[PDB]
Amino acid sequence: LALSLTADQMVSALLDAEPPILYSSMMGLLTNLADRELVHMINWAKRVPGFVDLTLHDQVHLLESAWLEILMIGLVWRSMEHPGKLLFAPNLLLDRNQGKSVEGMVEIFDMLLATSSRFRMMNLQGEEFVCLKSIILLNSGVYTFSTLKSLEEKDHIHRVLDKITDTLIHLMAKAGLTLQQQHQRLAQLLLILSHIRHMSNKGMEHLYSMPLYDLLLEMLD
Amino acid sequence: LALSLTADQMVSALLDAEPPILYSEYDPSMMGLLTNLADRELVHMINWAKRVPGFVDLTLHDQVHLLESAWLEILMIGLVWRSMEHPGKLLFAPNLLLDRNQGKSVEGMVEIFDMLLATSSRFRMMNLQGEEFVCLKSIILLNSGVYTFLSSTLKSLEEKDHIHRVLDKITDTLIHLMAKAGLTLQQQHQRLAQLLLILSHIRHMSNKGMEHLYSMVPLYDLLLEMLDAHRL
Ligand SMILES: O=C(c1ccc(OCCN2CCCC2)cc1)c1c(-c2ccc(O)cc2)sc2cc(O)ccc12
Ligand SMILES: O=C(c1ccc(OCCN2CCCC2)cc1)c1c(-c2ccc(O)cc2)sc2cc(O)ccc12
Repeated sequence: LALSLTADQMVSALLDAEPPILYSSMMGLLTNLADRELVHMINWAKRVPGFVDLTLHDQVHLLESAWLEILMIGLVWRSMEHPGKLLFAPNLLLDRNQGKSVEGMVEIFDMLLATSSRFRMMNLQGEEFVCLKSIILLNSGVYTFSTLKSLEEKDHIHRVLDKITDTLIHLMAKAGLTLQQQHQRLAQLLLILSHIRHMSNKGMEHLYSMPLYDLLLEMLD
Repeated sequence: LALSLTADQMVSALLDAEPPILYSEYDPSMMGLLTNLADRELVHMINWAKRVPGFVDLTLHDQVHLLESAWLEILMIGLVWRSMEHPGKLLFAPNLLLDRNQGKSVEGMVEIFDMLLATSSRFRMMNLQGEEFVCLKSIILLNSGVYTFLSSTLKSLEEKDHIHRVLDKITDTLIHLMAKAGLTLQQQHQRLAQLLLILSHIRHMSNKGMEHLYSMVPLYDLLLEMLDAHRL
């Protein structure tokens, strides 16, 4: 059970669950990439402690709400060592000028780059990244689930979320930050999740300007 | 100087800065009432923003960018605060208390109405304190538009560093309140996380709100006009 994992077991479990880096006119290639990444995201999600404990429909609701944020935080994480570029795939590395080549995408491209720089600046660690990605999955769809079962599901989510918060703090203490630094960095990282939400919402409007439930359900069952 | 404030003075300053609760303005359509209401609160939001420690130290341009990004999240978080004691209802104004049946009559509104309601539920179940609320509303102002700053110039980096120091101060202030309420360190870090994850929902509701309102002078120029006082 997720609730009885230590901090180290949480980290280890999330690190093990990491999906592969996939390989790649542009929207064709990006779409093809993302669609293939989704199949592995579902697999990753089944390994996030606590996630399989939820009902199938709740599982679907969470992925339905979080999938683009998850693709974007992975994007932003793999683009950290490539200032001014987004590493969509090891063979698809794109600059803002290439992003301009698509109607509607420069502004989000620009948001994506800036997030990547911010991760670089904070020197985001891999262990921290996997916690953040897990928080997105469990948090993004949660408030948009009055029934008896919903009470139970929400309670479980907020206990797993609390476990992940403990894990982030443990990581920051091991690294030798002061208590004050720990809370400050925790806060810094969580506020970044709000930008990621923002990019995802703008991403979706952009994608829709050119049903997923059934598809996740098939993949999840 | 905002960076020299203690947690208690930070809190006192934020409580003092609180805007008033405005009334809806009508003889006793719904979107007209809501719009007139929101437009009048905007004026007061600018006064509040100037009173948030650290905000006026920024350039006019950055002040306007932060508010252009965050105004609707600020209207929504206030609405959610004032609706906490009215389960199933949104208290837009003491004279405009709406249930979801009434939000359904405005086309496209119900989904966001429900999200606003669930946020209010969450605040109530968490026992959100007034002091936590004002700190969260400040975080929204300073954080929402922070990663959409155009410039990478020296001035810009100074500005962003100042903003991040002020956000850090608010984090210390939140943690201090939780320590004063007797939470263990673990409970403190847990509740801070729960609070900040709610902001990501507030962001989401604002985005969906903006899409809805766009389906119903440029805002940048309006805020500019308001924050740009003369001293006559
Ligand atoms: O360009 C994309 C993308 C393209 C198609 C797409 O979905 C097509 C529908 N599919 C059917 C059901 C499931 C999805 C998703 C993302 C990407 C991004 C994007 C960046 C900027 C923006 O304006 C919008 C989208 S970020 C990103 C990251 C990755 O790792 C891969 C891909 C992209
Ligand atoms: O209904 C509203 C609202 C109406 C107009 C509006 O702006 C009209 C344009 N003006 C030009 C210049 C700037 C704005 C903003 C909010 C509200 C909300 C809303 C809730 C659900 C939703 O689907 C969308 C909007 S939440 C909220 C909270 C408050 O205190 C007051 C008002 C509302």
